[PDB]
Amino acid sequence: GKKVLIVYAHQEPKSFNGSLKNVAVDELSRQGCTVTVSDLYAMNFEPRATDKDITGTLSNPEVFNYGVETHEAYKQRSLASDITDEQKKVREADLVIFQFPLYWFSVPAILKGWMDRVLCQGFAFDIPGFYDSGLLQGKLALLSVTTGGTAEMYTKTGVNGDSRYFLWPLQHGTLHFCGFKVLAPQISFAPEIASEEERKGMVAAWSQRLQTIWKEEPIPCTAHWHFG
Amino acid sequence: AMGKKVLIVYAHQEPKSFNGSLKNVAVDELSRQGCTVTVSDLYAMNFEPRATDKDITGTLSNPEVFNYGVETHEAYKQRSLASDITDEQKKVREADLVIFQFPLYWFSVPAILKGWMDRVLCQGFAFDIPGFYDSGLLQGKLALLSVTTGGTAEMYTKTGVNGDSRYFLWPLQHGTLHFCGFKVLAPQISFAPEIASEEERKGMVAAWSQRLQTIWKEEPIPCTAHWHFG
Ligand SMILES: Cc1cc2nc3c(=O)[nH]c(=O)nc-3n(C[C@H](O)[C@H](O)[C@H](O)COP(=O)(O)OP(=O)(O)OC[C@H]3O[C@@H](n4cnc5c(N)ncnc54)[C@H](O)[C@@H]3O)c2cc1C
Ligand SMILES: Cc1cc2nc3c(=O)[nH]c(=O)nc-3n(C[C@H](O)[C@H](O)[C@H](O)COP(=O)(O)OP(=O)(O)OC[C@H]3O[C@@H](n4cnc5c(N)ncnc54)[C@H](O)[C@@H]3O)c2cc1C
Ligand SMILES: Nc1c2ccccc2[nH+]c2ccccc12
Ligand SMILES: Nc1c2ccccc2[nH+]c2ccccc12
Ligand SMILES: [Zn+2]
Ligand SMILES: [Zn+2]
Repeated sequence: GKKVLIVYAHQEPKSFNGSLKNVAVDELSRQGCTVTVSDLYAMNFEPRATDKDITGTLSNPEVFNYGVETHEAYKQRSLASDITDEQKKVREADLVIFQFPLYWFSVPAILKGWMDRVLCQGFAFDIPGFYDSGLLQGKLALLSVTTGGTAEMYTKTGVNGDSRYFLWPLQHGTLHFCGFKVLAPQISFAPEIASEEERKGMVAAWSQRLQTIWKEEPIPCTAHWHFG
Repeated sequence: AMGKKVLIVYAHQEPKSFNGSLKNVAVDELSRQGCTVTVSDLYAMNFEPRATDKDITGTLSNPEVFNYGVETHEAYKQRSLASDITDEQKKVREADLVIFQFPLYWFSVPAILKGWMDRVLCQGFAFDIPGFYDSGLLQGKLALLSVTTGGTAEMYTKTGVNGDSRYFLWPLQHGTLHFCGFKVLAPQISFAPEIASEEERKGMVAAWSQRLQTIWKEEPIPCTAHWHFG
């Protein structure tokens, strides 16, 4: 009985991200997993980190510090319900898949806000309690990314540099920081110019991999797997 | 000559914050020099971070299947992007220097500002095909990240826990700013104001004030895959 959370950030159901998300739902479910989906755009998820994220009264009214206030709110069960809803989903998940098109070598703002607001201190990490000692230890995480740029453009000698440059902030900076074990990202390069067959090739590749997903080795997340 | 233009894209909730202070020092110094300074205070504007179909005000080209990149590109051409987007582009178009002032969130920009990049820097406006990197459409403009961090300077080196700072900079400076044709000036990184001594804080403010005095004469950094990981 494995739980899976797919955090999904595309505006369009009939999109290539959309298909990757659907396949993952279908395949994983077929194996007896419980798959929950956070369809950020459909939820019209709030990306701004504001004082409205605390329901209670503020630890300090005159000066607002988002980090400090959300920390306190987490422990005191005073965070806004949309945040706590996500946290619950994350908490129960054995695996968290992030499904998104690359925007500016990163996640779309709506998914960046989910990270900013959901992964708060006390919940995803603490001091001490980060990187290997992070609070979400024991959970698995996979980035499923699509790109406009082709694979060659994402090499050490392409116009974009190596892909591990855009993976760093998310995989090390964010996921490893919270204690996740990061599986190899799934990157579908340039589906928009790919052919019908290659697109299906790509969707098929994702489907296949998901079959044996729970047997995979977490990548060694360090400053040697991304720039060397 | 009185009046030459800076846009500060500001991403912090609190006026009395350290970021707030850095923003006011820039406004004050650049104004003292006789520059026009415009500030997009994103949180006060309640700026919309989400890339959605509400960003286009015409009839969609393909209503049955929404493609954000395609639709905004065409909207840009029809001059029918949302006014919030179009207002930001006006500010970018007129500026000679764009400063982004923000606290580091998850080795990157706060979502509200990520939304600004997503929505404001659309195809046809900031880049095209051809017309990116060296031929980016915002060529002839200066850009500067002014970032505050939770981590200490030592924490952001090769041997520190967060790795070299150049890794979190790469996506912003090369992937976004260079891609758009900006000339990128070296980042101002103010490390850990929250836990630094009152003395270290004032120096960080003074150091920023001082750099701004000759900011226009500064040489852009070499935007190279060797500038971040070599
Ligand atoms: C603001 C912004 C910033 C961006 N920044 C970057 C960047 O920094 N780097 C970069 O490389 N790119 C960037 N891009 C481009 C972006 O990443 C790609 O456009 C995106 O990943 C495409 O994914 P998609 O789901 O939208 O593809 P889609 O447009 O949905 O897919 C294209 C085609 O695949 C078809 N398809 C769907 N399902 C199947 C199926 N199962 N099998 C057969 N075909 C199928 C669709 O019908 C469609 O015709 C950016 C885009 C925007 C809008
Ligand atoms: C969701 C989230 C994610 C984060 N991710 C990261 C990350 O990936 N990496 C990382 O390193 N950090 C991270 N942080 C920490 C964050 O970057 C820092 O908290 C932030 O940069 C501090 O800047 P500030 O303006 O908010 O500080 P403030 O708390 O506003 O300032 C600290 C002190 O400076 C004082 N001050 C203001 N003006 C002056 C003045 N003119 N002269 C003297 N003192 C003054 C204030 O009074 C205050 O006491 C994250 C925080 C959050 C909430
Ligand atoms: N901002 C970008 C795009 C926006 C709309 C459509 C395609 C895009 N491709 C990109 C490729 C590399 C960097 C930025 C890109
Ligand atoms: N991911 C981080 C944070 C997330 C939420 C609140 C505060 C944070 N401080 C950090 C300081 C250093 C590195 C990562 C940090
Ligand atoms: Zn790591
Ligand atoms: Zn570059």
